[PDB]
Amino acid sequence: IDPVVLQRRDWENPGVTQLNRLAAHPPFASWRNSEEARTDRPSQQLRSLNGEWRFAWFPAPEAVPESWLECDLPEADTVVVPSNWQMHGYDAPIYTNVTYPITVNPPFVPTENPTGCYSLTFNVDESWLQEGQTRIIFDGVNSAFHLWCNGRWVGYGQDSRLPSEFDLSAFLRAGEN
Amino acid sequence: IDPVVLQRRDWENPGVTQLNRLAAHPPFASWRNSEEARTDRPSQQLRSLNGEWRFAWFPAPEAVPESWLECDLPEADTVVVPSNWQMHGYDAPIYTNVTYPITVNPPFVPTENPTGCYSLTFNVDESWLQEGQTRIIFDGVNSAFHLWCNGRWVGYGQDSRLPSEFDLSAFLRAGEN
Ligand SMILES: [Mg+2]
Ligand SMILES: [Mg+2]
Repeated sequence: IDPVVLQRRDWENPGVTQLNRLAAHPPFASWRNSEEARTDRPSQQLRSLNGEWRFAWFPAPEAVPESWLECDLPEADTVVVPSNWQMHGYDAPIYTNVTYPITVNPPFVPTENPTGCYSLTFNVDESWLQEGQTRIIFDGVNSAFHLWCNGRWVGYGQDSRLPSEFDLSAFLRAGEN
Repeated sequence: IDPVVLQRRDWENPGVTQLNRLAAHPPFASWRNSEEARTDRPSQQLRSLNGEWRFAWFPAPEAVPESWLECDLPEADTVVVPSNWQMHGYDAPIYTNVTYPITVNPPFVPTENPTGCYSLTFNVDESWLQEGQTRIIFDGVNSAFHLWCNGRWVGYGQDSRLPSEFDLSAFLRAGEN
């Protein structure tokens, strides 16, 4: 995968902690019924994309083949999301206390940078696209990520412990995405 | 010019105020003689690049031809630097008090964005490149700029009223640059 994304190396620049990320806010559900809001019941406007996803491990972002942007890699596995890929055995989890698990050379990280390629094919109803705004919410991604929707680059996010949100309204189509 | 530079539009993103810019610091001259430092005499290690530069005006960054990176544009004039290009008559200076001179739509600016293409051919001695670090210092560039050296992209800067500095050690060659 290329070109601006690999050349710009946003994950080695503390001046770039996000690209195209929406403003942070308190928890939303966008109820269209007041009584459902009052009683804190599920909202039709808030969908979980949790469940079975496609996943492939790579030793570095340079190793990621371009075709992955367009379609599923045959060598990928089907895995549960949310998950830490170390818990599925793709590489080792590391326990260190104080000493960084990487060479201390800010803002640089090792060239061998384990890379998790997650993908999902899913439906979007036309009602969601005729009007209004459809965003995706990643509550936790460790430690940084680039996002594509239907082959098009959407954005980038950092901070493993807060939600990253991106407007997908111009990226989605009715049916399979 | 292209591809990552025009695609990223760093001049319409308050999250990117510089790329590859060096840390700010008090005025340096790197004297190699202490008596010279004491008397505040000129330093052979601090060279002015003020004087005659080549300049061309464009209505937008998109209209800048790729060739300008590699070689001088025949249509470019020879102008004095430092200068404001309005004072040379290339476009009009604007006096507004409170109301912004552009449509208030942060972080966006008009697609018609007057662009000043400056170039300089200059000598660097081998003594400068065999040892140590050679930086360029721009004390004031209004309002934002990309920098190339011998065709290769160096970095980007904002804030019109403070110096932007860049390491050219790896971009320069002995003789003409
Ligand atoms: Mg970064
Ligand atoms: Mg900017």
